[PDB]
Amino acid sequence: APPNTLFLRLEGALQSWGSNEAKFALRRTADAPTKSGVLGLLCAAMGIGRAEAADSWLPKLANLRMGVRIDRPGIRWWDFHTVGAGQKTRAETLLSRREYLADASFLVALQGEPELVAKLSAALAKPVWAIYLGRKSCPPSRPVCEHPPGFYNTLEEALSAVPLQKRWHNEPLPQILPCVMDWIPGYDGEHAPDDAEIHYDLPVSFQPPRHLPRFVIRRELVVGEDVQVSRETGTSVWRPKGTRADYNNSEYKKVRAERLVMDHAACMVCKAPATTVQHVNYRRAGGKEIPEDLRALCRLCHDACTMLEYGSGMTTNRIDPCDPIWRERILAKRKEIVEFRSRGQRFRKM
Amino acid sequence: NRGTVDFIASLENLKEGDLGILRKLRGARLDEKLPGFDLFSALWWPLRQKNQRAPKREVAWLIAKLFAEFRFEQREGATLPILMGGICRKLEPKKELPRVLARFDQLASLDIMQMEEPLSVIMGILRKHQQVCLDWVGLTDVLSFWEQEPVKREWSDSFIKAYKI
Amino acid sequence: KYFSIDWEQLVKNLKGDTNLAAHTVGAFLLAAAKTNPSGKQNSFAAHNYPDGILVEFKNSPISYANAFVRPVSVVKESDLVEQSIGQLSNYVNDIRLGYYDEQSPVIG
Amino acid sequence: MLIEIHMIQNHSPANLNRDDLGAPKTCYFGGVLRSRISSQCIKRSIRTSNDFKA
Amino acid sequence: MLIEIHMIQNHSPANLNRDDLGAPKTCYFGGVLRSRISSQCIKRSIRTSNDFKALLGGVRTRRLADLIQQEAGETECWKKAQEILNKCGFKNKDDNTKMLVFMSKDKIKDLARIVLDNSLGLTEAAQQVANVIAQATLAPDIALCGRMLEPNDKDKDKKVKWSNTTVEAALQVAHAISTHIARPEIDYFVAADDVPGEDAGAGHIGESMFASACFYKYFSIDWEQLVKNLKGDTNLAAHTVGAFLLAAAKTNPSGKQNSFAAHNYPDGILVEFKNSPISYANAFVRPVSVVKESDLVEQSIGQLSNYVNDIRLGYYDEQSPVIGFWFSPNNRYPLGYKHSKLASRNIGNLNELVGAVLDYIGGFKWEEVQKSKAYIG
RNA sequence: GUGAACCGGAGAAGUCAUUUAAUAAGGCCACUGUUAAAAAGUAUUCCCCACGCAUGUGGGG
Ligand SMILES: [Zn+2]
Repeated sequence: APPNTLFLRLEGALQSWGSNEAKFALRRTADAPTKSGVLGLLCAAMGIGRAEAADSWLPKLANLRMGVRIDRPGIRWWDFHTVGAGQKTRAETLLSRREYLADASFLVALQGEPELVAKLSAALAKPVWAIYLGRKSCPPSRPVCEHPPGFYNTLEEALSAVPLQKRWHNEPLPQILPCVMDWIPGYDGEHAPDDAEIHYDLPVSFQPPRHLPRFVIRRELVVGEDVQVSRETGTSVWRPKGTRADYNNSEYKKVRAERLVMDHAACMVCKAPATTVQHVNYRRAGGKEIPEDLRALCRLCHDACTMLEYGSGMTTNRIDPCDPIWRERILAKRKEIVEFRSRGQRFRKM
Repeated sequence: NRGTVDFIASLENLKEGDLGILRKLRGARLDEKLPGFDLFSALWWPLRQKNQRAPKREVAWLIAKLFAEFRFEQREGATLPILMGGICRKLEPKKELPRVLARFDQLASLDIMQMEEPLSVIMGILRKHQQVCLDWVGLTDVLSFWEQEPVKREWSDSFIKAYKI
Repeated sequence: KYFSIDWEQLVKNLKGDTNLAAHTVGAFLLAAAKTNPSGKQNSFAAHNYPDGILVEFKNSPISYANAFVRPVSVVKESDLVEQSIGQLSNYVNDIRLGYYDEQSPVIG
Repeated sequence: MLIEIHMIQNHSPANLNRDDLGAPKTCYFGGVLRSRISSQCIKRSIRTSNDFKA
Repeated sequence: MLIEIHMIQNHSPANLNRDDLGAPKTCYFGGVLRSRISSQCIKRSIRTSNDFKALLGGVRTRRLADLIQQEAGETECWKKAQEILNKCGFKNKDDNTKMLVFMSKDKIKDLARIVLDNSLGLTEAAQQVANVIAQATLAPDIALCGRMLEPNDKDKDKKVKWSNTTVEAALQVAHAISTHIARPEIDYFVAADDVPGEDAGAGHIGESMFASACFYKYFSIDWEQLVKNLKGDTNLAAHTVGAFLLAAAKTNPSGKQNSFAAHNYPDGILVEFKNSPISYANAFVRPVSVVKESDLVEQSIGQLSNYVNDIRLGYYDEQSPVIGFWFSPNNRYPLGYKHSKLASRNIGNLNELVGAVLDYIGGFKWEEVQKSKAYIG
């Protein structure tokens, strides 16, 4: 089946779709992408300049029906923007305020002719020029060409075949999804209904910018009956590995014996029958260590090594007994253990 | 956890001689005196070699010393913020209560090494008000995972819930 | 911080001086890395340097702002910078697992 | 061709952008407040710079 | 050319800077709580010291009429001096106080000779004192901190003409931050009655707050801006640079010092000549934590050396290199862990360090630039 | 090429001064670590290799 509709995902950290009430200094977003807004994004996708687009490309593109579904309705944030005149000639500074929509997501569906939709979707996979969201200081956070086309039906049906993506586990959700749709003719309701508002977003020209009124209707959707909630992919919260060493799984129990044969049953520093193994590099533990990470030791020398690294703040690189810099401290601790230990206490505890 | 429960049971299994051995060593490290190192090793090392999520050496040493000087029976539902909230809502709110609140709030800016003495002060306040129970396991887990934010949030939330009854 | 440069637009702006375009790209790469705003720097003096720059080439534009939808919480064996870079790495891993191939490999 | 540059930059306690009142510029993202340095502030620092003049 | 100074210091339990509540000043860095000394405290405590005495050519006050009155030895013109100052543009804020004016101590004689003159009017007097105030930007302390004087105009009758009263600063001092986490503490005091017979009893526990910290300090001086600020005096600029370094090395903010007495000294001073300013505060995004055997200062210096080596290997360009000297008291604290040395010199005396700094800057000598003496008073 | 493009809210500032937590207290009374042993008058010493095979000699771990 030939494609009928086209899907656009508009979501970023900041975005702003200006309205006609922005006349002198205060620039305001309306609530949602407009027809003239998205049909400058499509025009910049196929590389059509401000001239040569009004006479040819705009009338065919304006012959479309589009609807916007709103999730994360956005929080309006204002910005104090100053333009420095000078740095006519004066040292004056012009002040203005600009409005942005923070943390918003919009799904736009444009329905029309099949091959025009195919050309538009082919253009969106590699846009000719830079693509932003309303103003050039607002890049998208998700790819615009993220959902495939299809031979769907009228805009309410086209705004139901997209899942509602989430981002983390306890992400709050709205039960209602308001949607804004273009009015539809048909000669039964040939006159505009009572609940229809008027928007000035029908583009004709861009360099001497020209906009025409367009009747706009509003509807609603409910999650669970029309749109199914999806789930996030990947991992968001990042934590260091930090694998605590285990002395009970089979892999470490075989690696330890392999190391105890690699050194011929001799403690490394004092050269006595080794009964234990001490790690050096800790960033392999949990059952993935290599025999080169481990060094064989006896009870006295490993107790001295444990004493020497109790509160030293060593995370991954621990004491290496083969290092000839740690020899003196290990020998002194061994002498202290020989002088002060009591075998009776250890024999009594076990 | 299970290493913590076994560690606490082993600590309460001790007698007066070993408790005195641990009591003589308050304010000291682990690699200083041989009898304390031997006792703590013989109490802790089998549990560490069995359970992978046993408490770390510093936390277990701190709980051992605190149990030595401030012997309290292990009970569930008697966490430190709850008892501090129960005590704090009995004094005047002008002079004494801000002082005790500041003493309790000092703990959030300290790491696990420099925390034996403020905890000893808090447990001395608890002992002065005729307390004979404490949750050693929950305190051990909280101290084991301390630099995180949710643990401190739960600590302060439990304190508020006990204070505003 | 995120930046984008259009190569075709820059070349058309210079009408064919590709060496000049490459020199301007290099100059901007140095400048945007070693320049800070001048607001209240005579009393605070925050002359810090980037702790990691990633340059990518792709067809569609994107910004990795969705990586930090969870605010970074600091832990014992880390600092803020390393955790931010780790979250960026996780998001890049997820994107290259999901959005890749289609006869268009990405380059970092 | 579309070259993209991403940077992570930790800053000392400072005040690099201001509102009309004096606070640092902020924004909202992810359910919290985040400090923000505006787009037109960064473009003005890159332009008219001694690095971009040499 | 920029001269940067990075210092590591450790302080005894004290309170060198407090807010409105009396607690020591803190800040947030790296997601943890640090301890802070404000930059305006460091600048004031440096410029008002026994080491910066010869270069204190500026003054900051609202009572300029009192300065005019004390400059003479008669009944003076105190009321009409304040009337003239009101005519100037230093209007009373909400009909109270004045506006801060930074001016040289040299040019007050012109103010005395102009205001007292009776062969003129109030408008011309106001214009003349405005003109001489706008040309009082030649002092070592005004050449570093910079100036910005702007009247509210609410009293500008389009009769007093003003000029370029702003002086671009040459010295940028950062807020000092602790290299570790902040541990504030409360000292408890009771004032005791001297009479042995009290016949009464009541708790009167006071509250004082203090903290001890290891601070990292960062300074920056623009050499080419100092020449323009001082109109082209290389000797005066060199003397100011040397005296500023010597003062910053051996001074502390005079906070609660009669009760704490924390006159400590830095354990490391690194002076570097660069083309673009760089701060090393990112060395301490990970806080310094003490271990079984460590100085706090030694660990902090090791972290600083690690980050300095990383920056030098990372941001390296043969077009403009950086050469720096590292000073420690009798080489007590070497830069690092006796490995990966970076500093081109290892000084062990502060005077030799200042001499080497001046020698690189202009080939001057410290005993030679002391001849450039500013206003002393 | 999108009420869009082109666009710094910027310059500036010591929270300083004053202060004992002081006067007092016994952790006291009671308790076997007891019952047992040849480092030596044996009847196979835990493994490999040279020889002709009358409870055989040499060599090495
Ligand atoms: Zn050994």
